[PDB]
Amino acid sequence: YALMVSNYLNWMVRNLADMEIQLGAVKRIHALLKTEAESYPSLIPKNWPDQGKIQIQNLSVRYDSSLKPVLKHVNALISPGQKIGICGRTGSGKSSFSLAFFRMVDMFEGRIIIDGIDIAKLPLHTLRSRLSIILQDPVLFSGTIRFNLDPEKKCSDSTLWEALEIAQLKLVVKALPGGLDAIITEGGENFSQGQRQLFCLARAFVRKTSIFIMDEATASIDMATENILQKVVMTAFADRTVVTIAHRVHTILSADLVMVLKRGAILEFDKPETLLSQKDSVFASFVR
Amino acid sequence: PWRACTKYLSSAGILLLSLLVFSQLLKHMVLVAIDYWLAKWTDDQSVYAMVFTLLCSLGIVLCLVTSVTVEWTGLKVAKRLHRSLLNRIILAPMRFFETTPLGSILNRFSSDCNTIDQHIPS
Repeated sequence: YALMVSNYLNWMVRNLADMEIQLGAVKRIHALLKTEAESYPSLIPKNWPDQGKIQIQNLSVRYDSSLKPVLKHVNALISPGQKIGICGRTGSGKSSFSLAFFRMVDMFEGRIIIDGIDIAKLPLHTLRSRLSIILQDPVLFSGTIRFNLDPEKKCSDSTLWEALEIAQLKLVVKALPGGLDAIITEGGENFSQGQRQLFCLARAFVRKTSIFIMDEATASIDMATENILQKVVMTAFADRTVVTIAHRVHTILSADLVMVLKRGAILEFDKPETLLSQKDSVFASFVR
Repeated sequence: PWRACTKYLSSAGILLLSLLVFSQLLKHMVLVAIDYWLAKWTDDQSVYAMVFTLLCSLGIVLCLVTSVTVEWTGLKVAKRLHRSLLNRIILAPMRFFETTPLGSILNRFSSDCNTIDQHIPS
């Protein structure tokens, strides 16, 4: 035993050095395990109303806890079934406005209300199954077309075919092997940018949330295709009030209620043709 | 890194941890026992041979026990830790994802979970 104690000793110290380094991995896994979590039923049994009338009273938002605010004294109201737009330059607060509309920013003050309901007693699973969104960055995760349109796989094949026909995508889907079952990859070169935006619109259609938020569906899209896309999105959305945000002149001109985003606050205007000529085409017309 | 060891062993449970520690200690005790029974053997030779065979069988059984136990504990801790990590990052806010680099959050699942799966048990 004393003869071979040495092998044990050096093998043990080698294994201890090999153990601390590998245990650091578990240490940092447990360190990342302790990240903060979002705290995710009287208005729940009542189905969400199609009336898009909403009201935001004295709204302010800050990204980090105790930092510079993003909005300052934001008050607005949106009538049912009325198309609304929001303009402003970069960093004005439109993306932060959409994020505060979906309870994303965790330092918001004021009272946001969507048909008498707020985020004080509703979990996330209920707060997100009520409104749709089409972000500026479209993505098509891997899988089939039935997995890209409806990952929940709750809608029927007729519903998916109808959503593809409304989104001007049924003809290019019928030209794929199998039908609604083509093997798509993450992004790649399987569908064009217009086709990706059309898939996003089809997702919004199958959502059936009755409240749509269009967050810059125009960027990275050719004008010859973006015009037809906006025309199709306007012809398909006659109800289920949509709140758009973009830097295009025609997109902001087509919206009825528009809120010019100032440096720290917002200034709303109900009639588009009224504010597009009341400021003598200085802050609402040439800017848009 | 003693807190990492504490968190790893606690994710196993008291049952598997106690079984592992008991199996290791008793296996090494049976090892020294057979090596000492050798010395008492040297100088009723049938009785000595029979007890030596019994203790060697006990030793191989105890060693098989301790090996299967350490591997089962490794698998269970891997499963528990991976599930808890995935669920605790699903519940994370968006400001966390904006501030934290995507590379780090992917690397915790890419390399360190592989480490806990393959290298930590052995």
